[PDB]
Amino acid sequence: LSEYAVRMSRLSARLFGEVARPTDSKSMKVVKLFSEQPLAKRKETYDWYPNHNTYFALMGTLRFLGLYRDEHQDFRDEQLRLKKLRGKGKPRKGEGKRA
Amino acid sequence: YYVDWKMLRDVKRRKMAYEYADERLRINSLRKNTILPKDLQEVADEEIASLPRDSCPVRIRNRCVMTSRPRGVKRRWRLSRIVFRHLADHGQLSGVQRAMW
Amino acid sequence: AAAAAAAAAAAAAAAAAA
Amino acid sequence: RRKALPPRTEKMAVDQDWPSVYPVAAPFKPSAVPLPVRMGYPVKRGVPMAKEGNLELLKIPNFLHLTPVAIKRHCEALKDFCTEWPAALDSDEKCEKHFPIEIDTADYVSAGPSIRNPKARVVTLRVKLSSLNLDDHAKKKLIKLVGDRYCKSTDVLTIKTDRCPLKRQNYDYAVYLLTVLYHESWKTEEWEKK
Amino acid sequence: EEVVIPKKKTWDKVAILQALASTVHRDSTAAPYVFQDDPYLIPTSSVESHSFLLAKKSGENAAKFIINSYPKYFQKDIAEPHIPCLMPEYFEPQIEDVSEAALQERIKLNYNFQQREQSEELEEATEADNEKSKTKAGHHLGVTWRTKNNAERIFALMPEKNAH
Amino acid sequence: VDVPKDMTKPEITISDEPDTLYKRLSVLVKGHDKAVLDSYEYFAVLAAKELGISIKVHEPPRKIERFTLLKSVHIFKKHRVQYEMRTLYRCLELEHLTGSTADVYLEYIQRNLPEGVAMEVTKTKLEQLPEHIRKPIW
Amino acid sequence: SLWDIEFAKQLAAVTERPFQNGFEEMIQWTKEGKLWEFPINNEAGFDDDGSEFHEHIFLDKYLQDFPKQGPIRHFMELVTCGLSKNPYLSVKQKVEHIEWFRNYFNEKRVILKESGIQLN
Amino acid sequence: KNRAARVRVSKGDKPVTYEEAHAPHYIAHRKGWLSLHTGNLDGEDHAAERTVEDVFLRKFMLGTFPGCLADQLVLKRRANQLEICALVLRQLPPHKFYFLVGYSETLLSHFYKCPVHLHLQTVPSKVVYKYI
RNA sequence: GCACAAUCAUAGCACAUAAAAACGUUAGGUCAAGGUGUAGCUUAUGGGUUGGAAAGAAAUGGGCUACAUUUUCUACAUAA
Ligand SMILES: [Mg+2]
Ligand SMILES: [Mg+2]
Ligand SMILES: [Mg+2]
Ligand SMILES: [Mg+2]
Ligand SMILES: [Mg+2]
Ligand SMILES: [Mg+2]
Ligand SMILES: [Mg+2]
Ligand SMILES: [Mg+2]
Ligand SMILES: [Mg+2]
Repeated sequence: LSEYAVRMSRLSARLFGEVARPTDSKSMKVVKLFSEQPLAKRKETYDWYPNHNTYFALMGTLRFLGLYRDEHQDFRDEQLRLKKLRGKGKPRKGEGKRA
Repeated sequence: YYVDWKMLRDVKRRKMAYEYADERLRINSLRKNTILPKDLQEVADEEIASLPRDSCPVRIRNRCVMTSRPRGVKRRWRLSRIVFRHLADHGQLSGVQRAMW
Repeated sequence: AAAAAAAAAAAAAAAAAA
Repeated sequence: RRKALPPRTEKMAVDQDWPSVYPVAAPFKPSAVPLPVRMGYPVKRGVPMAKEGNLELLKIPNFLHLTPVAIKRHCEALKDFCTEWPAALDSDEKCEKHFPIEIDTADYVSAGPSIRNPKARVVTLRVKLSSLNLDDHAKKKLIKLVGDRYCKSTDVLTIKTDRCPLKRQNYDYAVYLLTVLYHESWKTEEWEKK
Repeated sequence: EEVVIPKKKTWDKVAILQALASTVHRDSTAAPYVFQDDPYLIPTSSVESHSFLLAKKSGENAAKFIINSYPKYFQKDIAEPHIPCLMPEYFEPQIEDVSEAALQERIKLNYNFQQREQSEELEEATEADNEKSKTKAGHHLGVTWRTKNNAERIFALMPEKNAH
Repeated sequence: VDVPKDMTKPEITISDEPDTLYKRLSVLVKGHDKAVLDSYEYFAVLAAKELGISIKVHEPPRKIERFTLLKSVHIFKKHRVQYEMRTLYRCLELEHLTGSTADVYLEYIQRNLPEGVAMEVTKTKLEQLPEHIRKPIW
Repeated sequence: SLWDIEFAKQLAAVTERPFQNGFEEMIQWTKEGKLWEFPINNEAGFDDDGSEFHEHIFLDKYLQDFPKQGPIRHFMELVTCGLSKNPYLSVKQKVEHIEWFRNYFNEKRVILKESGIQLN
Repeated sequence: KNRAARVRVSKGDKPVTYEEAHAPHYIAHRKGWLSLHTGNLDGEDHAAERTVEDVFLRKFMLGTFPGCLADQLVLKRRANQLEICALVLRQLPPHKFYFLVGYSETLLSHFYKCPVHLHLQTVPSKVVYKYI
């Protein structure tokens, strides 16, 4: 390590746009934090799960409008109808424990 | 609805992390440095602690998209190891085949 | 320690980098 | 009431132009293909399945719109949009003497709703230092200023820019880097005396 | 002096595609491209060909009506170029209190455009010769006594320009 | 017999700007199976021989990604299921191309590019020298 | 003028037709915006506000409201380098980050005076 | 015993298709992929974004064409436009088939912000490959 | 016809490996990948916030380090 070499490196850093003055490795964390995209802002992270609410709402609206025919929902409804006809349904809110 | 209440909470966690990602990104620059004095770093610690809990991306759990299984989920397909097989053996994913060598 | 002065705005105006 | 219409096979002419039936990509509809093709694993006593309702024939991509006849018919009309290549630059020796700078730019394609690919921002600039007007001390300074980006055995400097988002912005940054390096390689400062 | 650099040719986005379309002419034994090539769906007669297009359009406009009735299921944009034609439409005005802002939204989206005129005139608001022209055009495009009632609203209320 | 007449009507103009030159146009086509890649290679060769491109085609090495998962649902680790993803590569090396020629070629290629393959285009844009480097003195 | 649109729709009524060829099916979608622009370039539709490299890399113009010889410049040079090495964010977002740091340091004046280093 | 995508052997009267008649270890050997895209390549991305849209369409078409759909879908993904090939029985009238195809090509395109093509092939019955 | 076999994959054969192994026994494991019939909750066996989910009297399964001289350290492809 020589003075000519350290001046050449200081000029090379200034020209390339890096950190010119000497800094410890611990101070490069704040450099990397802005040089790279944060975790919470990545698309693969913030858009992990699609809109299951939109999926269910669209499917149910189509089913009620008469375009989609959900066999699983029809099975659930048929089983609930048979259960209520047998005599064991869903109690009204507020009369399950007291009444 | 969603798959599970756990997935519903994880969606809100991701949303709050995306909402407060900028504030934490700006505050951590005051803590992860050694040039600025520690007097302001100790205050920045309290400031970032005063943030809501779900704002940090650390509470984000990488679950499945189909069944929301908390473990055994690939990161590239975002699917559980079982739903991935149930789809690959059906052939709805290109290039996937039984490894034979 | 010692710091060398770098012509930033001058180089920018010379190479159309301002 | 069910109606059964015969396919185009009984009406296909033996001298009919095939690109007229299959100009673009099609899902290989068996009603317009007069060729009896059998695809599928046969049975111990059976034969491969027919073309009607064969799922394996729809699974595979079809090149029926890219037969050599259609290839020639399309390439004949494409002679109007292209230009002539200069025959005086067939050998790379004169290409290096005339246009010494090489600009490597990456471009990717993918089927889907998204087009943005973060791998497309990189721009490479390769410059042969034997085609410039650097003096001895200027070259010796440029070597130590660029560092490992200059191959001493190949005598080529490679600048790989990825800091700018846009490819044109990276190209402008690369040409600015080349300009500022060529300018700074000549300035003899005070510290060069030691 | 030894280098040779020719000039480039600028074409349209679909010019080269029309150049390829000019290579292939109309087929003889082929059904029209709007119909499906399957024999069970190929139109047999002229009435069937006239009915299948209407049947397909009755599904197209039905899906468009569903999109217009539920825009929240299509607000999420995935495509990078952000194609606006695949976005849901909105038939409601932006402001309901400002009469000058409601007129400009009701002239472009019959009965509501006429009711906005009364809602604007009830507040003793002076309307210029620019909004009234479009308000009268919105009625002259769609639509006897109401015609005279609106034509008197052109001169008796404000001296609307003869050019309008 | 009934052929349409006057079917040609293009919009081609000659701009005064000098066309850009290219040294090497590399096309890396990745796919799953080899039959589609061979058909695409034949198609590209046929499309290049008509235009006079002199395409050099070699087959880059393949890349196979294998990953192991469990076989059963709840608890069986001694038994596994291994899945494989192959990626076969094709290298189309074009040389001595111009701007308009490269544009029309890439258009005619990407219009008919199959669905099961992807393509990476690497361009060698030719340029002599910028204006501030020819013979400047600071 | 609504009459101009009335004439335009009457022109389109005789102009448009059901597609008779897959080539026309692609031409219409390309003219409308559904199909991509060929050759496929990964930057179609994104201009980044017409900015250049001097608006992204050279960000020293925004650090004038800071002490030059203090540790504030030593801290902000790292942020400037990180923002210049970030092709993901635009120019306005980096300006907003710089302004956030400016107003934070200008609001917290007692801590810098207590630390022992004179800052303005 | 492996059960994944494997239909068991009955007494000898059940009709099975060419797809179900092959065990999962025959993918890319005798039977091909039902979906084609670029996300499942080596140096490519967007593997889950296409997979979720694939499963959504697998369910959507099954709910849209109930009882008349013979086999699984063929989902091609080629240059920003996705093709859906279906083998449907000719149970529904052609007017009802055209209504549904015109509704789908206008709903799914606006729902996924990408052009969709829907091709239908009418079969008289389920094509049986093995014993029936 | 289903198993076996052959064929296929480990980019040339053969070999080996891989892969495959029907019908069934163990009322074998999985209601906690996921949906589920039956039987039970609805001011709670439901939905949220915060804090803790120790520890070892003792036994045991499987791996790593070794108990050295064919060893340990040093530079080093293996003659110190
Ligand atoms: Mg559940
Ligand atoms: Mg065998
Ligand atoms: Mg072999
Ligand atoms: Mg053997
Ligand atoms: Mg085995
Ligand atoms: Mg038991
Ligand atoms: Mg046991
Ligand atoms: Mg339990
Ligand atoms: Mg359950």
